Amino acid sequence: TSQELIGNCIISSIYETYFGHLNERERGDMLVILKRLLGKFAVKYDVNYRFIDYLVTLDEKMKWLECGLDKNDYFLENMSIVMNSQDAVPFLLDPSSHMITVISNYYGNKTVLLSFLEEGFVKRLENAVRFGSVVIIQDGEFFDPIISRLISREFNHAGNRVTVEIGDHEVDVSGDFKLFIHSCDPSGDIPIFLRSRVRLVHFVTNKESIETRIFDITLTEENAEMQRKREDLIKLNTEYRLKLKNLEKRLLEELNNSENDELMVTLNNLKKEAMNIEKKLSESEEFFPQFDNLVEEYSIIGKHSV
Amino acid sequence: EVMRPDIVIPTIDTIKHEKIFYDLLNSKRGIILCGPPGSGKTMIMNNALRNSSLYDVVGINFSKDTTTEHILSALHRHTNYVLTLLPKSDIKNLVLFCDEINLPKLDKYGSQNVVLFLRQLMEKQGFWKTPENKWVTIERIHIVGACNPPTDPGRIPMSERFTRHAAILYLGYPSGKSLSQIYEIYYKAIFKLVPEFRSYTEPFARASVHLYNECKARYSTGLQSHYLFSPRELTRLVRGVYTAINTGPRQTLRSLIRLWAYEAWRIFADRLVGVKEKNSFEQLLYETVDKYLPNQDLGNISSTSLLFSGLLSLDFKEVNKTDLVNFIEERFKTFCDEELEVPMVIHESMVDHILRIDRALKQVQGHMMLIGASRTGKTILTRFVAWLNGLKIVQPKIHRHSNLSDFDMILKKAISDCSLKESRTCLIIDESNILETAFLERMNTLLANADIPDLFQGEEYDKLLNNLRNKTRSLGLLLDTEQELYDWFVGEIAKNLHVVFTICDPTNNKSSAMISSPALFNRCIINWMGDWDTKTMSQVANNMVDVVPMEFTDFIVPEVNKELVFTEPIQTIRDAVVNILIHFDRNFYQKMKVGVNPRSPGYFIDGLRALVKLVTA
Amino acid sequence: VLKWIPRNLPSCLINVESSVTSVKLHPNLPIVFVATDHGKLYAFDLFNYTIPLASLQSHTKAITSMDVLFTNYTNSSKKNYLVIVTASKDLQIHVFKWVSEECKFQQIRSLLGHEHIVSAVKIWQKNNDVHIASCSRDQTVKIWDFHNGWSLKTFQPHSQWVRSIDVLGDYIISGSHDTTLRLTHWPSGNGLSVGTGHEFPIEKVKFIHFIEDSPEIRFRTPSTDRYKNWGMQYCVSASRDRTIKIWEIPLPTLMAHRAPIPNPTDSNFRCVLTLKGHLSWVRDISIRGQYLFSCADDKSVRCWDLNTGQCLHVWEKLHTGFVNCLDLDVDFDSNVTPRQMMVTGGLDCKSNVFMR
Amino acid sequence: VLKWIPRNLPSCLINVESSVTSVKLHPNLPIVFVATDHGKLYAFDLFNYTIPLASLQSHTKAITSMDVLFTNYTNSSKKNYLVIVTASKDLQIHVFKWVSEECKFQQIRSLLGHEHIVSAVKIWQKNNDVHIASCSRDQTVKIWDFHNGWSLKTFQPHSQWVRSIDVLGDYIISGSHDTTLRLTHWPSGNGLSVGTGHEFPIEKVKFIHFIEDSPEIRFRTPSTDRYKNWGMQYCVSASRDRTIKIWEIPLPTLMAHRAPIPNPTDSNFRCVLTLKGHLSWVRDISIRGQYLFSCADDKSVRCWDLNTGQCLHVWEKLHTGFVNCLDLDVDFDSNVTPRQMMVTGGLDCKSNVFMR
Ligand SMILES: Nc1ncnc2c1ncn2[C@@H]1O[C@H](COP(=O)(O)OP(=O)(O)O)[C@@H](O)[C@H]1O
Ligand SMILES: Nc1ncnc2c1ncn2[C@@H]1O[C@H](COP(=O)(O)OP(=O)(O)O)[C@@H](O)[C@H]1O
Ligand SMILES: [Mg+2]
Repeated sequence: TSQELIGNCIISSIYETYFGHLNERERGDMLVILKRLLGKFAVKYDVNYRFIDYLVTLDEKMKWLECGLDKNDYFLENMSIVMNSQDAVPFLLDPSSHMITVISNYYGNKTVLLSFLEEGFVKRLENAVRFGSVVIIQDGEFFDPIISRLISREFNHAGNRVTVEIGDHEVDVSGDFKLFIHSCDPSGDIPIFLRSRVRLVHFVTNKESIETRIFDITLTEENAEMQRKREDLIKLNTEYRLKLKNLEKRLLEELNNSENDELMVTLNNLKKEAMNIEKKLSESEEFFPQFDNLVEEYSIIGKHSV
Repeated sequence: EVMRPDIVIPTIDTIKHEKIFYDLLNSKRGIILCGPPGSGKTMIMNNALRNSSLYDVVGINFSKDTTTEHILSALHRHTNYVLTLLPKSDIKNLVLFCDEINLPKLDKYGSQNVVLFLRQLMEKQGFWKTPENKWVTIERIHIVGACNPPTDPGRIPMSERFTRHAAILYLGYPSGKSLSQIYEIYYKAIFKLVPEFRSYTEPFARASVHLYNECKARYSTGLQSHYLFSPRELTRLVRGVYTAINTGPRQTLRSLIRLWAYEAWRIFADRLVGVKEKNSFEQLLYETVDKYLPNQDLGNISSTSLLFSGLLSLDFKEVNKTDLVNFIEERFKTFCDEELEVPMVIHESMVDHILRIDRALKQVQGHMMLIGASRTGKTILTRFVAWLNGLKIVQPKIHRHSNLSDFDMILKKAISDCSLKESRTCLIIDESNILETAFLERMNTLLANADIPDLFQGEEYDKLLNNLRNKTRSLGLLLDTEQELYDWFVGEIAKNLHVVFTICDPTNNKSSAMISSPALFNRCIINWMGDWDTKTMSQVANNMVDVVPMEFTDFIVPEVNKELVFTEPIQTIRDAVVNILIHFDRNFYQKMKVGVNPRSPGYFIDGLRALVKLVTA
Repeated sequence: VLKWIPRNLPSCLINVESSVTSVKLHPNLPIVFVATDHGKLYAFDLFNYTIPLASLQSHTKAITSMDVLFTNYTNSSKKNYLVIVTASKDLQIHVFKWVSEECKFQQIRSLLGHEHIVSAVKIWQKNNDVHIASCSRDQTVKIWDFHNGWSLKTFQPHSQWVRSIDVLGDYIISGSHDTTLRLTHWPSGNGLSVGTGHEFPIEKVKFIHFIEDSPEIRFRTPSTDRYKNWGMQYCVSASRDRTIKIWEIPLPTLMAHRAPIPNPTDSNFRCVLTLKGHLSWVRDISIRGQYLFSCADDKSVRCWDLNTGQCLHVWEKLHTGFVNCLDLDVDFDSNVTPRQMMVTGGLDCKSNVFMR
Repeated sequence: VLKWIPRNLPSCLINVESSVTSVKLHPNLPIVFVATDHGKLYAFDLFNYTIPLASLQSHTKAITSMDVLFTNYTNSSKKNYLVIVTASKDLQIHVFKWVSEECKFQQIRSLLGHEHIVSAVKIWQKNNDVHIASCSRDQTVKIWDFHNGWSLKTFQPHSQWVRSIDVLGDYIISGSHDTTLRLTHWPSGNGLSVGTGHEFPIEKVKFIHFIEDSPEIRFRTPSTDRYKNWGMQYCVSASRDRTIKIWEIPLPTLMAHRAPIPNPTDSNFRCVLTLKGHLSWVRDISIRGQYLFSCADDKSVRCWDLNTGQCLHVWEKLHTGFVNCLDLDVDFDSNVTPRQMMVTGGLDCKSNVFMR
């Protein structure tokens, strides 16, 4: 697993930036191109790599699902791209504008809504950035160049406090502040200055996404038991891994020094957990090709639908 | 003397045209000049009028927004009303200068007004006054004009009803002999400074003329809309060579050739776009040096290898690469400590561009425009070079809810700070800061002329004159006439105001209109930031991935084709990562159908930062 | 004996892990104090320069300036010792005491009150009272009482942020980032006069004191009885325009037992002599006897003559990188012995000492 | 100048979280580097040893030995920086760069290709090239480029696992579990002569250079003109016999501009002096001045003479367990100043530092 760390890490990083504004088809095409490039220069990478399985852990995945995001894989990838950009402010492009509720659920009452069409915009924005509350901006196609410093992050380190110049007077910021931009028009004109400096993410629904959602629907309706079994076994495997790590930490802390019944019970629990892990792996090895059979079974319906 | 803009070189063509111009102007006949933008119609016009004892000169410059009030104000300064209009001089007649007659716009119903005013003046021999409705007689005031052909994007053709009453002349580009003689005179004048190389005047002039001819013949308007070479570029080349030799060290022949090559690089090929075009330019330089200056022991004439700096010493001389890089590094560290901080990485292309922008900024009335993709480091480079030279940055904070009032008040405050308070300012102009064409024509007025007369009228004009008189009495200069105060003010403004233009997407309609403006294209040096070549990307990636542990696995060197390796030949896994990222970026920008649009490299930098952070974790 | 000139090569080389900012000399024993950019403060022996005597990390950022004074107390109750203050970019200045017996730094106290980074600090004694003055980026040229530890008089002489100061008696002149100089009266705070003529930010400006016995000096000898009763005649400047200018400080409307008053017709500085030849910003200057010792960012330290006004000697390529600060010994004070040494500090993490 | 014995009381008592395996010294700054058994590499400065400056996980198994060299590039294109290389049982040879400005480690690259425990690593610099030499327990001595990272030349010089490496000039002596130590050139990789006379594995061997003007040194003066032209005469070897043998390399058949050939009659080293009177295993031997320094496993370190060869000062109760390492400053290279401070290691999770 360490022979392929450099290959698997570069694919995640290159996925966060370049592939924000693409649908499923050219995303897969560029992933094929990237894999060919990595194989050309002899840099090893995981053949069974999945972006969700590499970055989106179970806890944050459940947190995003309970907030209100759709169960589509593409929306999960875009959500992960949006909330893993510490340096570049993300751009939200969704006609449905549903994700405002998702961000409000994620940040609780700290979510404060601002719009570029307002009139008391600059005062409340500078008050919020002085407080450090999270700010979400609507109607991004009418960009106001008064926040160009916030977009470019061109602060200066005046003393021990982070210092920025917005508008006509000096304002101070704090580390807790985060900014988001939400837009509604897919064809709305965007300035190049903002476009090349923000993480442009497209929350839309294309024909390939139509095919994916139809495959999801027919999978969750025709055979719901197998999908529920897959979700249950994945969650059980994650829970078993966490329990194995906790039991290993306890066993090492109890038996690394210098035995008693507690150490023997810990060893028995570790043996049982290892046997359970082996049984779960053996069971999961006979369940993955069923999904290949299903996707070979339910693609003509996708072609008809498109 | 070559710095002064009144100096002309008499050849056969200019004296022939002066003779026939005197013949036409004596004939009580209207005169119209029409030639290419590099013909020097204004030069020959000024030389003919200002050196004749039978005629005078009046200053009128037509623009898109021009009414008869400007003409009335201009004629009021030189003429008088007795109702016959009579010039002040009773011997020398008055010649009405009207340059760029094609520049005023048509009305809402397909007609132009000021050209009909000129038609009435030179046809009905007078005009009707508006406020008192009185007829005016004119007896000895003629009208002259000089405008480009209307086939270019931005000149509106005037009707035949005006051109019927005026004679028309065509002033084509001078032949090789005339240019050779003129620049022979210029090079003898410039070599009078250093007499040790006076025998090389003819090969230098021949090389410059041949280089200009080849540059005009090779790169045309069809490839790029801003490839409008002209003899004005040769004049600017000579001026640059003079301001380089004057502030230079003891001069040798090899250093002379290097100085000429660097000046040619920074005056002729800084507007090129394609890589193969730059290769053709360097081939042209090699061929010209081989043909006309057979000198041995001459080094590389690449753009990076021609580094002339005034920063490292008291005089303009060539400096080594490593010392210049270290000096720029430490100066940029001090600048980002004192001012806004940006994680900037040092590369040779930015060194070349910072030296060329420093050369451009030190010139008198030096203005330039930057053409490059977004996040290519243009505004930060301009701020850095302005802080290096003691300039003051006046960045126009223009938002969407803005109008002409904010623009004119910003310009007025900048002009007052430049003139009254005696502080040099470096003004930046962004593409997004010019919303409507009114700002564009305001910039046209500010750059083509030396000031904006629209800003100072009425009480503003009176308080401007009062402040100018106060400053003149403060400095103890014997100036009393309003004309002396005004032209001293515009001289101070032209001496203490350098403006730069930042353009992101030149393919866009607004950028195309701005670069197609004739008043801004000729007076500003066209600098093409362009896209990053593979070497610059490789250097940036190598300097950004060195801070992270990368080699931790057994790596087998992969044998790939020569053209597939952009970094220095592969030996480590870091070079493999850099080459993979560059190949991905090129393929991705190829498959997004960007066309000939510039490619923003911010994706590369963001990917590198995310890569190093994630691999560290 | 006052016309000593360092030889063409350094006597010894001192290695410091980071960029050297400020260097000062112990006025009684050959000990060199060196500040860093990582925040460390060092101390070295001149006869044994292999390893430092002691080091101490008191600030989280770089030290900008430092000076050394050996106190003199008339009463026998107090003990004479040494005071070191290191103005640093971490918003604070600290006071240290040299321990002769243990050869170990002992921090006395720390002052506060600046709203931005401090760039220069100077110390002096008038009559059995030690005062510390500092200038910072908030334009507040502050003063302090060493025994009390409290602020006394804070004033702002300039719009842009002041950079360097110098103090003598009750008069303080200060360079600033607005390329202008200005005297300010230390007890009152009124701006007596202003100076203009440079075209770049001011780096370092210090006084030109009087001297008792000399063959002839054209820049330190007082002219008339008014100057003799005043005490200050000329001042010297060093800015980023690669020039060193010697100025004449104008007379105020002085009154006996009263504060100085500015002269409406004579409140402007007068440029006397200009110098040029440095290839970059003149970082720091020093005056001893009749010779002007100055540095630059051209990896060199130049020696200038006050009378004839040209560079008598040049020390080119003294450091791989920039040169930061120099130091000599105070010659106008009888308490301090003007020894024959001069020490430099470069940006290339090396410190050179010139002796004999 | 080169005869400064440390004092009885050690200057610093550095606390380490685990047992110390190897210690090297910075050649320009008073900063000591400590390698632990867990693989931690510590950045300790002497004047305040309570807190580590930096500590990164180099390897995961036990680090065996390390060397520190200060790079010296004759071209201004490359800025000189420190290089720290570590070897362990993890089949890895990690290389670190120490930046003094940020006082933290920075891994450059790791060298791979060995198949067993790497024992010793030494650095040496050419005019513009840097090379890394290493040896595993698989009887393989390798050559690693600093920047390329490839393996240039490998060979098998012994029939048992090797534990000692020295590279000075273009030769190498490797002491295995067998007594056999051999000299092999780099361009050819051919053994010349074999050493015998110890009844246990040889742990550490280093050469002895030609010292400068010295009054009465005995084992460093050039004996014959041909030996002086060759440039290296003597050697010092360890053993588990509680003794140290100083050897003598016979001259090989040296021919101009070609790889030389060994001598059949002179294919064996000569024993000059035996260092008897020791009480345990001798781990590390390093040489400086008139005094040869060695470390004892029996809770002590002994430094004996070179001219007369007996005790002058014996250090006891420094560490309660087995002393592992020590580092005399190299007085043999003009690029480094031989300052007066010592450092010793041990197995008691501590390291003692001597200063002056
Ligand atoms: N006969 C000539 N003598 C000297 N310089 C000339 C001559 N003809 C052209 N030039 C140069 O060509 C340039 C033409 O500039 P300009 O008069 O502004 O062109 P235009 O009149 O077409 O706008 C001038 O800078 C001038 O130096
Ligand atoms: N090597 C580089 N060269 C140029 N720009 C860079 C480089 N690395 C990063 N940048 C980015 O470029 C930005 C500055 O570019 P700028 O001149 O403001 O672009 P624009 O001219 O489009 O406004 C910085 O915010 C920085 O993030
Ligand atoms: Mg023209």
